Amino acid sequence: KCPTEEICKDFNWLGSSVKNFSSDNKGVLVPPRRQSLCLRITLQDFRTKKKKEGDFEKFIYSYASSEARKLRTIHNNNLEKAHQAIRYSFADIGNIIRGDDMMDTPTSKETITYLEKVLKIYNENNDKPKDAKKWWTENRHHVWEAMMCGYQSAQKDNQCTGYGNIDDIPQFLRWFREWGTYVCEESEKNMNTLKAVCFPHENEMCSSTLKKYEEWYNKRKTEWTEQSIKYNNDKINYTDIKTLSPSEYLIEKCPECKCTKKNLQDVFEL
Ligand SMILES: [Cl-]
Ligand SMILES: [Cl-]
Repeated sequence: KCPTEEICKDFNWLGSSVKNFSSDNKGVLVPPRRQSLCLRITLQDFRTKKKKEGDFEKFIYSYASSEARKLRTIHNNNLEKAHQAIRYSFADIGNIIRGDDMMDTPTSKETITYLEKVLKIYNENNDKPKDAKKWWTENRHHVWEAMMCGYQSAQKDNQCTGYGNIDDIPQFLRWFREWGTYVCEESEKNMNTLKAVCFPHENEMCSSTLKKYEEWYNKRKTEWTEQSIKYNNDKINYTDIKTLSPSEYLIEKCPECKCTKKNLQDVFEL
């Protein structure tokens, strides 16, 4: 159930631009949604928001709220896809605030330093958080509330949801799943279009369609290859996915995905 009005009144797939993209984060691709995430804290924002207690936090909540409003605007006729994008952005905001977001950008680098300086000036003696990880733990509920408020303002939706444990899932795994939610859907649809055209002049239709299908396949196959590198490199440290292939991970462990052996494994894993 959505936050009250009281609470609410107070508020493509890019291979480059990743920290350590040739090393630890080799193979990581940035979701378009992440590339576009609405959140930026400049020196000037810090300078002015720090003058009133709660204002720096409020500025962050406003960004989270606006990100969610934007996402619902984009996914206006699909509540599920809207809510999942919101969860993903929520989680990324979490990594940004905690200073371990993978994007190589100023906001990803500077947000934590700005936040923690504001926490130092106000929370030196009152037992409130002095570091960003503790802050996230105590305030993520507020962040989500702002997103739910923001989500509601798009089209007066009265249907909110929780975020489960999305912020506790390693960022690269979330981004891979998100890629999964787009591609397995494309894969299902493109298979059906192919079958309907080629196996229901209709010959020029089939060749044309088969051409476009191969192109879609090449693009995703390249992306599939890169992310598999990162997944296979990193799965060792997670006891509960270490024996899974990247196919099996998306098929079995991604409830938002709708990936199957037919639309994923047989298509990209040869
Ligand atoms: Cl197609
Ligand atoms: Cl995990």
